[PDB]
This record gives sequence, structure tokens and C-alpha cells, in this order.
Amino acid sequence: TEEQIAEFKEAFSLFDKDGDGTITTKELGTVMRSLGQNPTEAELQDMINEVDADGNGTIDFPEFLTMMARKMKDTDSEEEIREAFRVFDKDGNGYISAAELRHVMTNLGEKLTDEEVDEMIREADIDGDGQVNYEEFVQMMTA
Amino acid sequence: TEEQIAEFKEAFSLFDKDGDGTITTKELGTVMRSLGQNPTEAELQDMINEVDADGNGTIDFPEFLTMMARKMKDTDSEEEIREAFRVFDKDGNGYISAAELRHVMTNLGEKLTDEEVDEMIREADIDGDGQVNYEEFVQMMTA
Amino acid sequence: TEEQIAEFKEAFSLFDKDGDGTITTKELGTVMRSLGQNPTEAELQDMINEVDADGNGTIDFPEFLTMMARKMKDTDSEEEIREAFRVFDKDGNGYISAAELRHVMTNLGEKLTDEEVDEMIREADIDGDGQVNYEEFVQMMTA
Amino acid sequence: TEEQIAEFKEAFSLFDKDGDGTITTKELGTVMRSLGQNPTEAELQDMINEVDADGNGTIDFPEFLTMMARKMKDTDSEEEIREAFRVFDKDGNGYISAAELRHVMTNLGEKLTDEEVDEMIREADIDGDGQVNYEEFVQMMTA
Amino acid sequence: RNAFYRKLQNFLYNVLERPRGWAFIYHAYVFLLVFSCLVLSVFSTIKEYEKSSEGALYILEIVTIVVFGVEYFVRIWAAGCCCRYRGWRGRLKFARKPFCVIDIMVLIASIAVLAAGSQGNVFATSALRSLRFLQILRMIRMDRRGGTWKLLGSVVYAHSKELVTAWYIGFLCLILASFLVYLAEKGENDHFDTYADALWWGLITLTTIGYGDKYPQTWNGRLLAATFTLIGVSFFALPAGILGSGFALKVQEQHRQKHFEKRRNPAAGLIQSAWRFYATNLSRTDLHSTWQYYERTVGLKVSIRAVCVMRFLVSKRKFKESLRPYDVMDVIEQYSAGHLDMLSRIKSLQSRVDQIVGR
Amino acid sequence: RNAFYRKLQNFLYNVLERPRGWAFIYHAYVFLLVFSCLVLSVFSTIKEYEKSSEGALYILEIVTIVVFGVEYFVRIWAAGCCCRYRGWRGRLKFARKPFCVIDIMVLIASIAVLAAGSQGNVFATSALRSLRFLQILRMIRMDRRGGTWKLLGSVVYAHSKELVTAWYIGFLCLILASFLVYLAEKGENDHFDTYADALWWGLITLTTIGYGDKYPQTWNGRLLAATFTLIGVSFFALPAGILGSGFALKVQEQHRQKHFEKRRNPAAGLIQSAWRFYATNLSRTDLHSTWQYYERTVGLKVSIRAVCVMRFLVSKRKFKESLRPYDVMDVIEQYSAGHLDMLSRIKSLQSRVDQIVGR
Amino acid sequence: RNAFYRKLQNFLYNVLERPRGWAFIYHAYVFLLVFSCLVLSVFSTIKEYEKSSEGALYILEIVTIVVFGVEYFVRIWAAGCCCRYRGWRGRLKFARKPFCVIDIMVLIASIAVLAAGSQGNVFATSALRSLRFLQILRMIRMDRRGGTWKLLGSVVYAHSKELVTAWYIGFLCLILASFLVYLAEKGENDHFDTYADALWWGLITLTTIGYGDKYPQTWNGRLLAATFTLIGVSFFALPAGILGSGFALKVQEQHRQKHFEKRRNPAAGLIQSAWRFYATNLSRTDLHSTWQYYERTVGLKVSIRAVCVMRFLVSKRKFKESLRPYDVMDVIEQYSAGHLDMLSRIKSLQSRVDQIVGR
Amino acid sequence: RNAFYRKLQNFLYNVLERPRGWAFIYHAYVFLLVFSCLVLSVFSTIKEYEKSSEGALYILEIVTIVVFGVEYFVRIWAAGCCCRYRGWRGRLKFARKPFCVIDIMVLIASIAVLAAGSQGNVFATSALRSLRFLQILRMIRMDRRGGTWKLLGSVVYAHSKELVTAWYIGFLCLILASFLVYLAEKGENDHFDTYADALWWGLITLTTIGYGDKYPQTWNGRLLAATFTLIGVSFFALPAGILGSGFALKVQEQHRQKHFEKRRNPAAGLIQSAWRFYATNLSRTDLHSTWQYYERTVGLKVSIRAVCVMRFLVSKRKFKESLRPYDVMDVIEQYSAGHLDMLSRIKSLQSRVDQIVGR
Ligand SMILES: C#CCn1nc(NC(=O)C(CCC)CCC)c2cccc(OC(F)F)c21
Repeated sequence: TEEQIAEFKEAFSLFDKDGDGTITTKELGTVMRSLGQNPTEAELQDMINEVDADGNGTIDFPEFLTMMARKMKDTDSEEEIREAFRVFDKDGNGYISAAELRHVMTNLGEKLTDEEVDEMIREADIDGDGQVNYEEFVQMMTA
Repeated sequence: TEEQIAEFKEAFSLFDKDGDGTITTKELGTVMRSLGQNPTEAELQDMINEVDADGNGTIDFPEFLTMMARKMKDTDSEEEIREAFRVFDKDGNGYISAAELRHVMTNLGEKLTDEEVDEMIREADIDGDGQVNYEEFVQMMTA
Repeated sequence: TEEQIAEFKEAFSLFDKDGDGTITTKELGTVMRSLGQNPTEAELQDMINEVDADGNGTIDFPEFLTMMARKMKDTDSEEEIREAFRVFDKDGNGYISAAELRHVMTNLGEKLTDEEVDEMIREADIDGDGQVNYEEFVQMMTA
Repeated sequence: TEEQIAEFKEAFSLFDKDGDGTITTKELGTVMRSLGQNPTEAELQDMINEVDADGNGTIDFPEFLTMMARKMKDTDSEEEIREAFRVFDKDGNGYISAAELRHVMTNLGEKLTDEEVDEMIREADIDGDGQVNYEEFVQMMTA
Repeated sequence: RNAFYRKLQNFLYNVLERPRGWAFIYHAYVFLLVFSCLVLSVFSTIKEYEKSSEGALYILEIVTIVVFGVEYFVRIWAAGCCCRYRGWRGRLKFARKPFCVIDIMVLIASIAVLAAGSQGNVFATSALRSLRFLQILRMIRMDRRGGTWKLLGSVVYAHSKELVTAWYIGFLCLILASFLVYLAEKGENDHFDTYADALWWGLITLTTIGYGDKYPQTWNGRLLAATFTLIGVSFFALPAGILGSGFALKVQEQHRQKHFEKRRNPAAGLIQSAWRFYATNLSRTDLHSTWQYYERTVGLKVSIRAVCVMRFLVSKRKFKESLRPYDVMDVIEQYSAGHLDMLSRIKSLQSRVDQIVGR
Repeated sequence: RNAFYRKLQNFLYNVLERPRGWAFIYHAYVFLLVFSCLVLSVFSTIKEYEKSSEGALYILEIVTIVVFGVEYFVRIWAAGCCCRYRGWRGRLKFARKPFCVIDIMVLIASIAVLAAGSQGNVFATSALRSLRFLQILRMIRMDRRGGTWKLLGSVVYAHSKELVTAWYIGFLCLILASFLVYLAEKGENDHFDTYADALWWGLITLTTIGYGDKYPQTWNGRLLAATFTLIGVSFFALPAGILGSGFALKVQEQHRQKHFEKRRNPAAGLIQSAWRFYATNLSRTDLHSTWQYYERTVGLKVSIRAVCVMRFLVSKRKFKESLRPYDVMDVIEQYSAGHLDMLSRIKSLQSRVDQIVGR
Repeated sequence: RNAFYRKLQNFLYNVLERPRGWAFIYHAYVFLLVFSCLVLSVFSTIKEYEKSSEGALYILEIVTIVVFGVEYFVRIWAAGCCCRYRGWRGRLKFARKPFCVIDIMVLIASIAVLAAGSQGNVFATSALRSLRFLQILRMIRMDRRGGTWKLLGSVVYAHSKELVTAWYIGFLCLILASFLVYLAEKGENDHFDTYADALWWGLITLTTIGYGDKYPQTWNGRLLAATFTLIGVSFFALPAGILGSGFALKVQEQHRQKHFEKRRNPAAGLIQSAWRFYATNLSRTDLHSTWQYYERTVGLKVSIRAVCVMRFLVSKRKFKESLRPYDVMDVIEQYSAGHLDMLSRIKSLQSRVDQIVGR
Repeated sequence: RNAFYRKLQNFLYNVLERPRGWAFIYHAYVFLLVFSCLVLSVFSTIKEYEKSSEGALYILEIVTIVVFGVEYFVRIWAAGCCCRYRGWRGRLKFARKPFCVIDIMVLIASIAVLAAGSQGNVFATSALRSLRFLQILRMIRMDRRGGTWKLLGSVVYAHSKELVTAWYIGFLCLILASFLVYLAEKGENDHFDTYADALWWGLITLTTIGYGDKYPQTWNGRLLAATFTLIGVSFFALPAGILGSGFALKVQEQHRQKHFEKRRNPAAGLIQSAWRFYATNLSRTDLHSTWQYYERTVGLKVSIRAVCVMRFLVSKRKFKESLRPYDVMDVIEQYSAGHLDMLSRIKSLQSRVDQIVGR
């Protein structure tokens, strides 16, 4: 829709500082420093790599839009998320106690707040028992 | 006895600074800095881990009291002390010269004063020969 | 020719600062710092080693002239350049796309400008197709 | 002889600063800093170890005198010096060119002056040919 | 007892599908039983011990059909425990697994051969062949994962060049030695009548089997046999040594790497990034409120989505390079990064102290 | 000579129980003697050399009973040296050790068989069997610790998966090759009368024993035997190579790790912490005066006790993780800690110089 | 279709000369065909299966001559793809390669023997010998690079001392054991008639071939044979184990080093330095204008040339020491440089802060 | 030509005593000649080939005596080159070397046996035995250093525990399997008449020699033989694999360590310290003037001497710990020192910046 393209252009201009039609490492760094979290240049370079396909060293509008058009279902993302959940699956059956996620999922890496983890629980834990089954949850997210 | 519980509460309050009913890493660090020895945060975290069972990151009164109720005899501490003595037993028979302890036991790790090592000698060395036998000494401590 | 020897002496004096008849590490360092690129003492010592044969720790006029008399054809330089090109030869046949050189040859190590790489292309790429053949090019340079 | 003992006591007092009858690491460090070469605490501790036999952490007069009474012949020093010379013996026959010693012996480790190396040459090189034979030289030093 | 039932079902599933520890004991017993049956089948071939072996074999066949049926039903129940196969349809989906269908086919074949033997029309040879083949089939089924084949193939491919060198050199040595000994003996020795016999002798010698039917009996034949065997035996023994050393080195490297562990950080990042990227919803009361929180920390919508996917993508890559960490890669890359970082900070110290001097 | 007596007793105990170095010589001699006896026993079975072997065996049996009795008494004395078995009751407690009681039982059995032979009523077969079994029993006793069995089991378990792969693949290859060669030969060759004979041939071939009683004699039989043996021999030789390589790698890793040493620091921490935690007395004139000293450096009683136990506890863990240090764990953890510490201190430098600029 | 033709020609060249991956399949097939022919040739030697084997061998010989001719022509075309052999003269130059000329010689020999068989004058023995030798020649040609021989020689030389120790000790043990068993048996056993027979027995025993024609039959002979074989078998098996372990360790070290990669930096430096050193021209419009640019950044001519060659020279050395990087050399040298650099910068910090205190 | 004579003498000495590279060729030739002689001697034992073998053996004996005499004289000259054996007395001292005297004794024995054969009184058997023993003696002399024995002993001792485990377990398995098979067969099979025969069978089976004279022929005997051999063969093959893997690992570790090198610094320090400690003379015009220089840089005499000896002593120790550097010790100690130094300097930075803040 044209509204989505207008949103894309507006925010691409917002990120753009000098106005060269592309988003550089410093632009992402400063905008997400305003976001509170200070990155490392390696992370910004990683973003430059994963968006850009021509190796321009920045993020251009066409690649931005193409990455925008790719939703979770069209990402071939099932294997990665399943494996990530499995590595955290101590029993190996496929059930994880919500308390386990609260203790670990909010205590490691990009730690999340209580609201986010509880929303994860009420989303994946349809039965509301605490034995979250990651396979069905990730499959229905990727639907 | 109630006197022991009163002592426990009094000192737990003494260690407590803000008054949250629990002893944090900084409280132990500052109190044992007043004690003369400056720790490392790893040591304080190790204490927090060893006392606390619910992973609160501090030391609470119930775990304090439970650790208090555990005397040496009820610690399953025989194997560790026997092995530690054995690693220092050069001959391997079980006899160590008190001069050996004085040279080494007060020259490595948490070095102790002459009074402490001589008291060790007169305690373990019942025969008063200098050939301290660690097995019987540790067993009778653990009695 | 005598003109070449006069040039050699003039520039050897130019490099010489104190006037001892030899060029030291500091002389090379300062002259090529004026050249824009700041070296490391290891590089200057490497030059001192490669020119000098008596291990004087500097560069003397005789070794300078002897190194001057050695042109590429009399350097036994074919194997090294062929191997260097081969390590960059992805296909292994012997043809490299000029775009590949532009992307890599000017993006790694002693990166060169667009003019230099394009001159490389028009020199080695006699056919003007972009499939530069390093073997013939290096052989004719070494001619 | 009594003169030697008087010399020993005089210099032991000279090294002594506080006057405790023993030479500490700092005393050796400062005296050999006055000597021009600044040591490392590891070297001073090594000296403390090699003199002292009771592990006092310093150098006492008795051990000083006992080390004084030990001349090269009574040191069992033949094997070490022979092996050290052999490791430098490129040919392995036992002959080393005096020029080799001048290039290396005065360019590595405790580099020595031209006078010292030339005196080494005229001492070991009895024949005066430059093919110094280390075995006989070291044996006659150890005589 | 919901808790008790779930615990017991999980325990049986672990024993029957993921025998980490003591559970292997049970499997061993089953194998033993199957193996015992196989041995009895062999004794059934011999005509001298036909009666006793046949009786014991029939008893053991009844026992093993009973045990296999019980195990198959309990395994169906256990797979029922697993969420992937919850419900009747899930259990049926599990039962379509190739090894499960193979096992049920073997069970049906065993009960069928027993019933046919009861009928008596089936010939004894047919029943014996059937039961032997079913026994070997369950023996193969014991693996249930192809782990042994995969490991052997991995180690063989790792040393493909060395193994091919061994095979090639040993083959050349075998051909040459066999031909030379054939020339030396030929008519003098009855054993080496034809070059095929010489090749058979060479193969049986270099492999060190040495049956003794074929062996040189002439001075030149024996001399050449000695010179060539002294190297051919080693060449033919090479592959076993190469594979054994490779297996031991692989075991060492695994006991180091898998004992490293210290992972799940990229997996946690992947979980977080997937959660946030799903959260990029159409302004509903779900995590997209948390997305308003995230954007608060700072048209803009797209950037939000962009960054979320980006973490997702980067997180993916991390886990992908963290799935099988290599000690040498980890150490070299960490050393490079750390030393370069320290050097850069040191140069920052030099610049800052220079400006302080200026100040 | 109290000092001399203690020194001699300790020397004998070290030789008889902890033979670190040259003491092994003595043990070897004993083994040799025992081994010699065993060999003589074998010669006693042969009816041709009965007389001389029997005479030498009786002489050696007298010698070995004498030596074993002397050694047992001296070992009792030596165990007496050890503090764990000081006194008559301590020596008796030591004598209850399973290997000591086994040795004394063997000694009584040997003297009993000698006495029975003197009586003459005991049959020669009984005495021969008895002495052979006692000899093998002392041979087993030579280990005295189970070290060989423990080491073999450890290395086998370490390579359990690889060994099982080798066994499984070799077994499948043996079955398949034996069956194919049986089909190829069957009636053509008298050797392969029955599938049991074919299995025997396959086992004797793939193991490379190659007795020669069984061997294919048909073109197709020989062809299949060649193709299958070329791989089966390697498969059956695999386990020896895997175990040997594992043993060598274990020896290398041990010669590195146990050669590290540089330990006893956590053990010293344990000694100190146990001393201080015992010192937490009821305000008596013992170390609790040193506890008043410790608290001076700073109701409070409990805290004192608390901290003491804490060191105790923490010290324990350290020794527990320092009992068998791993080079990879040590290096990785020290690198992480050191580099993180240096980076944090560098950032502290940046902050401090920034404030200095502010100052 | 210029692009299509070039792509197809490159694909065929890669398959026929540089079979990295799936291309090996094709080669395997060819080998199989050749190998099959060889086997048929063996069956041709046997007089019983002469007819069928000869017919199949003739059919396969026609097939293989056709295939080899097609492959040779296509390989000529493929080498034509390579720039080194572009044009008719380039293709002819390629065809002078020793393996190519060997292959064409084998092809001519095969067609010639087929034509002679068609004529009928050529004796059957001549044709059989010719075809067998051509088959083995193509088998050798399969390597086409000498890779197997080079790898085997490298590993053998690496363990030259250990292999020589094994050979020497095994030879001494063989001589000693054979002589002792000869003395023990000599006239008692018909097998050990002469010391040559004893040596043959010893060689066949220590190698573990154990034909069974020769074996001790006396008590002392068997005793000595046992004592000496228990060690001789291990000594003779040593070389296979040493070579196998060496091969496995080499594979591990290669799978680490070649998996490092992270190179071409010195190669890029070489390219740049050669470009600049060629650029030192006689003041023409070529890169020497870029040389005026280079000198602008600063009689002088020589210095320019000097520095260019200098980079060249140093670049060379770098690539020469970067051709086969050694993990131990890299790590040790980088650690030394990095720690010394950090220490020197730290002392610079001490000096600068001291002067700041002075300031 | 003094220079030419010295160069040639040194070249010959290097070839005959320190054959680093191509010189080995010559030695090989000599070995070949000696080996050839040995083989001829074997052919001399056979009565059928007596004449031709004897003639060739006499020719080769003359050739080898000539060559050995020439080599011995040239080796005396070469040792004359070495400074250790300069002069007539030095050369005579060299000739007292045990291997040189052994070689001359062998030479005299060979010439003596040749002269006796010329006389004819000496019996042919005496001459044959003499020449065979001299040949083996020179074969042993080929080592000339005991390097092979030393290396084998080192590797065996390194794996002493593992080898003893293998021997012990294999011996127990052999005894048990032989006894069980003896019980199974006993009277049924003529082969296993006595337990000695069963032990012989077990030894020949587990070693995989498999002569074929002895083999079980009963169902229970064959069953037990299979079960026990499946493990006994591996146990008996273990030692070869363990030793081979140990040799390969030792070769790898040496090719790393000796490839390190980067030494002679402690040796240079030792040289300097010995020079200075000798210089501590009685105030003569020798280096003691340099000692006055050294003391100038600063009764005092003793301190000078003290410090000189001190360097000497420390230098000694350094070389002693630098003679055989260990990669793990080097890396661990350097890492500890470097990181502790950097941490201490960082804390110095913190203290200095704190005082600067105070300033
Ligand atoms: C020990 C022993 C037995 N053994 N093993 C040998 N094998 C090899 O050398 C390489 C061949 C390549 C040089 C095998 C690796 C392919 C060998 C060679 C000559 C003499 C031998 O016996 C003698 F020395 F007693 C040999």
C-alpha cells in the first residue's frame, strides 16, 4: 500500500542525517543511542552487511524496502528458532516451565522485563499450564 | 536456645545497612574491609551463592540460621580436609613435621601467625613429637 | 651511465641527514613520513636487512647501487608473483574479472586508487575483455 | 687468609645499609643500580635464593663466605660451559671463528665490549688462528 | 495421579528413545535376547543339534515376540508423551517413522512365521530363513538412528585422501608381488598354477590371514615374498591404524569441545529477536505496546520493524556460528579483537595525555 | 635405634606398598618367581616331563611359600608403620584388607596342599589344580589396586561410541560375508557344509587368524571373500587401533597435566578455613582468642562464625575444582577474566582522564 | 553461444582435471570400468573360464578404448579452455604433458592389440600381457599427480627415525628368534632343516601371516617361539601403527591449518609492490605519472625506485613466510610482539605521567 | 693445500660420523653390502646352492674387508680432524672408543677367517659361523650410538603403565581362554591333548598367527574360542598400536619443540658470566682491569667476585631450564608474568592518577 511506502520514506529520511539517500553506521549508532542502548561498531557494521547486498557500506532505500517486504513466514526462520528453543530445553521433550523462562530468559543476553516474558507465556502457553511447547508456538508465529 | 537466635538477629542487623532484612555483597565487602582484608567482588558473590538457595543475590536471615545450625560434624567435611592434608603429605604415610607446617602452612595462601600454627601443632600433635597425624586430628574435629 | 650514478648520489645525499655516507632507519622513516605514510620500525629494519649485506644496520651507497642494477627480469620474481596471483584466482583457470580486482585489489592491504587499478586492467588486459590473464602479464613484465 | 676475611667483612658492611648483618634484595638492587645496570626484582630474588640455604630471604655472611671459598675448579662447571659453547658451535667439530664470537658473542644477551671479546680470543686462541677450541679453554679455566 | 502418570510416561519414553545412562542396561538385555536367538538359529542350521536348538529357539521366539510387542505398545505410549505426537493423530504420525514401521513389520513377520509353523504347511527352510532375517533386521534396528554409520562415514571422509593412498599403494604392491611370485614359482609350485591363484595368495598374505593353502616353495619365490610382504603387510594394515587414530583424535577433540559448552547466549538473543520481530504488530494491545515503549526510549514505524528484523538476522548468524564452536577460531578471533582493542585504547591514552599536556 | 627402626620400617613399607622407583625390581623378581612356578606347572601337565618338572615345582613351591610368608609378615610390620594401622588393633584392621586376606588364604592353601602331598592321600590332580589356581591368584594379586582394570575401563568408556561402531559394523560385515560365501560354496566345498561352518570361517578370517582349515575354493566364493575381507579385516582390527591411540593420547594429556602441578593453594585455604571454623569455640582459651583478634580487626558472634564457614565452604569448592585442573578450562577462564579486567580498567582510565579534563 | 560454450568447456575441464566435488563420481566410474577389465583379464588367465571371460573382455576392451579416446579428446578441448594452453600451439604444448603422452601411448597400444587380434597372427599370450599391462598403466595414471606417493613419502620421512628403529629392532629380533628356534629344533623337526627355513618361519611368524607349513614342534622350540613372538609380532606391527597415527595427526593438523586461511594479504602486497616497481618507467605516460604523484606526497628518482623495490622485496618475504602459516609460530610471535608492545606503551604511560607530575 | 686438506678431512668426518643429509646414502650402500653378505651367508647354509653362494660370499667377503679397512683408516683420519682427537695421542684416544675397537676386532676376525680358509685347516662350519656373527656385529655397529634402543626405551617407559595393562589383561585372557577351550575339547580333539597344547593354541590364536596345527573342533570349543578371541586378539594387538601412537605423538611434539629453537640466550649469558668469573684474578693485567672498569661504574673486592659468581650461577640455571623448553610451561609462565605485570602497572596508573587528582 502507498501508506506503507510513505511511512518507509518518512522514517528513512528520519534516520538520514546528511541526506544522501542512505543510512550509514553512524546514523544507526546515534539513533539507537537516543534509543538508550549504546551499540558497538561491529553491530552497526553487521547491520550494514545484512541489509546491503551491493556492499555500499550503508543501508539504501531499495534494500530497506525489500527487507521490509519479508515477513516471518517468508524467512525460513523455523529451523533457527526451533534449535534455539531446543538448546534451552533441558528435558528434551519440548515442554519448558514458564518459571524456567522467567529465571533464564530474562536473566541472559538481551534481558527482557516481566511484562514481556509474561506476554510470551500467555502467547505460547495457550493451555495456561506453564509447560510451554515451543514447536507449536514458533510454527504458528511463522504461519 | 533463644540467646543464640538473639545473637543471630543482632549481628544480622549489624551487617544490614539499609535495613532490608538481607545482607548484600556490598555489606559483606565493607564489613570485612573494616576487618582489614579487602575482598574481590568474586568472593562476595561466591558467599552470596553458597548461603542463598533461592538465588536472591544476597544473604537472608533463614539461610543464615540454617547455615548456623550446621556444625562441622554435620558437614560431610572429612573427605575434603583429608584430601587437602594428603596433598601436602610428602611422605604419604600420614605424618607431617610441625616444622613443615610452619615453613609452608604459614607461607602460602591465607598465611597465619606463629601463634595460630603453634596452636595447630599443640592441638593435632597430642603426642608432642612434631609428627602430626592429620587423619586422627581431623576426625576428632569432625566428631 | 654517468647520469644514473649522479642521480643515485644526489638522492643518497638527499636521504642522508647527518652525512655519514649511509642511510639509517630514522632517515627512511622521516623521508617516507614526509611521503605521507608513517611506517613502523619493523619495516625500516626490514629494509635495512634487505639492502645491507654486511649487517651495518643502515643502507650504504654500494648496496644501494647494486640493488639499483637489479631489474625485474634479473630478480627471479616470476614464481612469487604467479603464486600471489594464483592465491587470488578463485576459478583457478587463470582468468580474473577486472571487477574482481577493483573490488578486492583496491580494498585490501596497500589499497590503490581507481586510476592505478584501471591502468593495471588496461596493461594486463590486452584483449580488453576484463578476463585478465596474470601469467602472460607477469611474464611480459619480467621480460 | 685473614686479609681475605677482612675484605669480605668490609664489603659485606658496604653492601649492608641498615646494618642487620645480611644483604637484602633492595641492597643488591641499589648497589648494582649505582653500578649502572638496573635489575629486576626477579634477578635479586634469584640471587637471594642461590646464596641463601636457610631461606632467610637475604644474603648472610656465612653463606657469602662459603660461596667465596668455591672457585671455578670446585664448581662442577665443566658440563654447563661445554654445552653452552656447543649450542653456539655451528660446525660441531669444536672450532669457532673469532669473528663469529665478535659478531654474536658481543651482539646477544649481556653484550660485551671489543676489548673483552678480543681478550677472550687471545686467551682461548692460544694458537692465534681464530679457530678457538672451547673444550681446552674451558678445561684449563676450570683447572 | 496425573503427575505420577506423566512422570512414568516420560521415564519410559526416555528409556526407550533417549537412553542417556542406566537405561542402556535394558536395551543391552534386549540385544542379548535377540543375539541369543540369532545364535540358536545358527545351531538350528546344524543337523546334529536340530532338536534341542529348535525347541529352545521356539521358546525364545515366543518370548521375543511377546517382548517386542510389549515394547512397541509402550513406545507408542511414550511417543504419546512427546508434544510432537500428542493425541491419537500425533501418535499415528509417530508410528509412521521408518524404524517404527520396520519394527512392526518384523513383529508381524515373526507372528506370521510362528502361526505358519503351527499350521505345519510352511517348510522348515522358509521359517528358518524368515526368522534369521527378522533377527538381523532387529539387530540393525538396534541403532535406530544411523549413528554408527554416520560416525564411520564422517571419519572415513575426513581421512579420504590418506585411506585412498593406503588402498592405492597396497593394491599396486599386491599386484606387483603376486605377479613376481607367480613368475618365480609358476610351474615349480603346484599352488601357483595360474595368475589368479597368485593373486589369491598375495591377498591372503598381505592381509596377514595366511591360510596356508598357498605359499611359495622356491628360493626366489620365497625371497621375493619376503621382500614384498615386509612392506605389503604394513600397507594393508594401514587403514585400520589410520581409522583408529582418527577415531581417538576425534574423541579427544569432542571431549574438549562439547565439554566447553558455555553457550545458549546466541540462542537467547535469537529468542528475544524473534519475540520482538513478531511483536511488530498492527498497533494491537499485544507486545506492540512494548514496541511503543521501545520507540519511546528514542512514519517511524518502519525503522522499528527494520531494527527488530536486524537483531533477528544478526542473532540468527551468531547462533549459526555458535552451533559448533571451534577452539582455534574462538581463541584466534578473541585474541585479535582483544589485542587490537587494547592497542587502540593505548593510542587513545597517548592522544589524551598529549592533549592534557597541551591543556 | 628408634630412628633407624622407623626409617627401615618406612623403607620396607614403601617397597611393599608404594614401589615408586627401584623398589619395583623386587616386585618383578617375585613375579618372575611366581611366573616361573606357573610355567613349571604347565610342564607338570605333560606326561613326558613329569618327573623333573614335578621335582623343580616342589622345590619352587617350598621357596615361594617361604617367600610369601616372609613378605606377608614384613607387610604386616610395614602397615604397622602407617599411622592408620598403628598398634595391634590397627595392624589387625589392616589385615582385614581384601587383598591381604586373599593373600593369606592363598598361603594357607599352598601350605595345605604341600602338607597333603606329604601325607600322600591327596590325589595328584587335586594338588596340581590347587597349585595352579593359587599361582594365578597371586598373579592377579600382583596388581593389588585394580589399576589396570580401572585404566582399561576408563579408556574403553571414553571411546564407547567408537568401539560400538566398530563392533557393530564388523559384526554386520561378518554376517553378510559369511552368508554370501556360504551361498557361493555350500555344496561345492566340503569346508562350508553348514552356515555355522561359514560363520566360523568368517570369524577366523576377518580376525586375520586364518587357521587354514576353512577357506573358499570356488571362483565366486574367493571373489566375495576378497571383496569382503579387504574391509572386514580393517573393521575387526579397528578396536585395537582405537584403544591404542586413546591410550597414547591419554598418556600425553597426563604427562602434560600432572606435570603442570602448581597446586595445594586451595588445599592450604581448606586447612586454614577448617582451622578457623573449628576455632569458633565457646569463648575458651583456644583459638577463639584468635577469633577475638580477628573480630578486633573490624551479638556479632554469629557473623564471625558465618564468615568462617563461608571461607571453609568457598575453599572446599576451590579444591574441588582444583583437584583435576583442565588446561583448556584454566586457560579459557583466565583469559576471559584477565582481558575483561584489563578492558574495565582501561574504561576506568578513560573515565578518570575525562574527569581530569573536567578538573 | 559464446558464454554457454565457455561455461561448458570450463565445466568439463574442471571435471577432467580438478574434480573437487561430485565430479569424482565420473572418475570413479572410469576406474570401476578399468578395474572391471582388470578382473576379467585375471579370469582370462584361468583356462576353465576362457571363453566367457574372453568375450566379455573383448567387449569391455572395445568400450574402454572408445571411452578413453573420447575422454582424451575432451581433455584436449578442456586444456584448451585454460589460458596456459590457449590456441593450437597451446593445446599441443599441453599434450606434451608426460601423463597425457602416457595415456595416448596406452590408447594406441590398446587399439593396436585389438587390431592384431583381428588379424589373428598375434599370439594370445602377447595380447593378454599387453592388455594387462595397459590396464595397470591406466590404473597408475588415475593418480595423474603423484599425490599418493608424495603424501606417503612425506609421512614416512617425517617418522624416518621411528620407522628405522622399528625395522632395526624387528630385524634383530627376527634373526635372534629364528636362530634360537633353529638350534632348538634343527634335527628334531623336519620343518627346520636349514637356517634358511628357520628364517622363513621367523618372518612368517613375526609378520603374523602364520602359513602353518613351518612351526616349532619341540618343548624348547615352542617356549622360545612364544617368548620371542610375544614381542616380535608387536615390533613387526609397529610400522603400520606409526604410519597410521602419523597420517591421522597430519590430517588433524591440516584440517586446522588449511581451515585457518585468512591470507592473501602478503599476496596483495606483492601485487601492489610489483605494480609499483614496474611503474618505475622512463618518465612515460604510464604509472610513472602515478610515481610523480607518489613522490609529490613527500636526483630523487633513485630513492623512488629504491623504495619500490624495497616494498617488493619485503612483500616477497612476507608471502614466503605466509605460504604455509604455522599455528605455533604465529601464536608465539604475535604474543611476544603484543605483550612487548603493551609493556613498552605502559612504560611510556609511566614516563608521560611522571613528566605531567613535573608539569 | 692446507685449506683444501682441512675441508676434505672435515667433509669425510661429517660423512662418516655425523651424516646429516646426503651422506646417509654412503652408509646405506655399506649397509646394503653388509646385508647382501648376510643373505649370501644364509644361502651358504643350504646344501643345494653351496657352490655359487660360497663363491659369491668369498668375493663379497674380500670386498667388505677391503671396504671396512679403508673406512676404518679414513675414520681415524676424520676423528683426527676433530680437536678432541688432534695429534697422534688424540687419534689413539679416539681409537679406544668401544664401537671403534669393536669394529677393528670384527675386521681382524674377518681377515683371520679368510686366512684360515686359505690355510684349509679351519672347518667350514667354524668359518661360516664366524662370518655370520661378524656380519650381524657390523649390522649392530651400524647404529654406532644406541639411538634406536634409547628411543624405544624412552617411548616404552613413557607408556609403561598402559603397556603393563595390555600385557596383564592379555595374559589373563590367554590363560582363561586356553583353559576353557582345553576343558571344552580335551579328549574330543586330538590337538588339545594337554593343557600345554591348549596354551600354545591360545598364544598362536590371540597373536593372530593362526598356524592351523591347533584349532578347536567342537561346538562348545568353537563357541568359547570365538567369544574369547574377539577380545584377546585386540588385547594382544594393543601394544603395537599404543607404541605406534606414542611414536607418532612424540614425532609431532618434537617437530614442534625442536622447530621452536630461538635459544642460546642463556648459553650466551653463561659464557659471559664464566668469562667474568674467571676474570676475578689477582689484580693482574688481564680482564681484572675490566673488573676495575666494572667496579668503576658503581674491601669491595669480594662483592665484585660475589656478583660475578652470582651471574654465573643464575646463568647456569637458566640454560638448565632452557635446554629442553616445554611449550606448555613456557606459555603458562609467560602468560602469568605478563598479565600480572600489566595488572600491577594498571594499579600503578590508578594510584598515580589518584595522586594527580590530589595534586
Ligand atoms: C618392524 C618391522 C617390519 N617391517 N615393516 C616394514 N615396513 C616399512 O618399512 C614401510 C614401507 C615403506 C618404507 C611400511 C609403511 C608403508 C619394513 C621394511 C623393511 C624391513 C622390515 O623388517 C625388518 F626391519 F625387520 C620391515
